[PDB]
Amino acid sequence: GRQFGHLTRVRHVITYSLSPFEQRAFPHYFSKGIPNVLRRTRACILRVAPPFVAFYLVYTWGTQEFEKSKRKNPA
Amino acid sequence: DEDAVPTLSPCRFTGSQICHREDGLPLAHVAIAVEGPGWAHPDNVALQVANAIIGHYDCTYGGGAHLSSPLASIAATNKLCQSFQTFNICYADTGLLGAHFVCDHMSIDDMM
Repeated sequence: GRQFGHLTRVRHVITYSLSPFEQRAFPHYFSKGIPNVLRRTRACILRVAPPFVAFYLVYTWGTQEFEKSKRKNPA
Repeated sequence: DEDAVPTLSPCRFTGSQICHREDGLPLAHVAIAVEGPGWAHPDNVALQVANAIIGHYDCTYGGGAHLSSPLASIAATNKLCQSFQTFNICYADTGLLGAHFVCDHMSIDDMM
């Protein structure tokens, strides 16, 4: 495996941190959260949604058509 | 005298972390602390004792394995650092109580 101290080389980077007993677990959860999920969906819809609507229409057609196919009308 | 002499405000302790990472430097310095009571407090005496028990180390210390302090002993035997020091810095109504050390990049954990 691979171990801390022996991972990679990093220079000039200050991380500031805070103790969880000093800060909120849920901070601006709906204030900031809802704006993000919208933004993330907006971000991804045109890649994710179209194949599933493509499936949707092929499912509701294939259903409609299959059972209409097991019918006659004249003769 | 008469006009706009103010007393000191009390100082909020966070407890929190600052990590400034620089692998171009050959050894790590860590300094860890909990919050002290500061100058006035009778607790300083007792803390200073407990500190004294942990003590300090330096790689130039005479005779290593046999040091009283269990930190300093293990530090010396297992070459776990180059230096440590306990401390209790006092300010009015507050202070920093802990230790600081210096070591190799693969000692920082074991020393901790």
